[PDB]
Amino acid sequence: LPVLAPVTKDPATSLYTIPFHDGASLVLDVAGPLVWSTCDGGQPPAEIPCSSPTCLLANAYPAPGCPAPSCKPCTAYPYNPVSGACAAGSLSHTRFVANTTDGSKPVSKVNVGVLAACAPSKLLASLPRGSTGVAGLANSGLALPAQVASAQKVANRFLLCLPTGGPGVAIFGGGPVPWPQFTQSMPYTPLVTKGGSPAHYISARSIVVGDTRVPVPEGALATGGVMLSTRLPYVLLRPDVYRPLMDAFTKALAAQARAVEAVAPFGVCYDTKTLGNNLGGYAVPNVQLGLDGGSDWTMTGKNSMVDVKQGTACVAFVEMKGVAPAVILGGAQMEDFVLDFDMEKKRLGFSRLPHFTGCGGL
Repeated sequence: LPVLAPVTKDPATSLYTIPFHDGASLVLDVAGPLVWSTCDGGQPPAEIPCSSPTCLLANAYPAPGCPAPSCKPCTAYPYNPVSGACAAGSLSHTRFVANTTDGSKPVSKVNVGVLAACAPSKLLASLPRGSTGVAGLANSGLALPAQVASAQKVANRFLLCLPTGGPGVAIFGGGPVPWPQFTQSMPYTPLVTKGGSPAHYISARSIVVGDTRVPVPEGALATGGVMLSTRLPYVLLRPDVYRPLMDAFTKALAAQARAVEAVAPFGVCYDTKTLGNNLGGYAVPNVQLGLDGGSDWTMTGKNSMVDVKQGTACVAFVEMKGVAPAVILGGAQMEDFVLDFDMEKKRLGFSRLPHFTGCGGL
């Protein structure tokens, strides 16, 4: 059966973790191609030649800043998605200890055999305390969903219900989408595979603030132009989309709030004493992404505003700087949606939960 693990949002880092084994957790990285962890001293490396199909899967999506040398055992290159650091590690057999589920509730304890790259302790910098590595949930052969699929003979497909607080849900292997009271009419949009990337991309055709379409330059919103990411809590926007979106949002907010000095990395922040509250969180303009398939991904205050410190909340849209997707949706835009990442039907289901519930404790 599919494998269920509870999801915790780390208060200090805002990253999301699942229990892995023995009190240790892994960070969920939906753009990450590998499962990697520190390993006990003397942990045996798996007997995998570098020429092996399995090794090829391990190095199919190279880590930025690391070699991938010439192919005699297999070396993979675990990548910390927060700090950007990488290092060599040997693949090794390990266990993902969780429960099976026939829907949303645990049935039996299960120990799933998976291959993980054994990383050095220094790669844990910037990860949550108690985390020992990363659970890559990208569309790659040695990502966690693909490995559960092979071990349990279930689907290369996973469900996320990321929490704002309390234990959310991750289910690896499909089955009918749970909570039909909320998900019976779940919209779907295609997952777009991009060459050279294992990440999950979808396509937005329009952006709307309140009821007014945000004008963007010609071709700005293109097939596969929206990436999903659990590395940051906020949205990253390419400059052609950033400016018109932020202008529309701040103008609409000013027509309904007192701006304050920006807190890095954010561009626009407000004094929370001057923000109202409605069912969706802070009373700020609704933002809708019109996706392929005709349904909208909606952002309310809980999605578009981040509490950074007492007295200040910042708009969760941050301009990309430096070196490409128009939009990278982050954690707080995924929170309290049931998301069905289906790499077999090549689609993403996205059910926004009603205001009176949420993923935590679901």
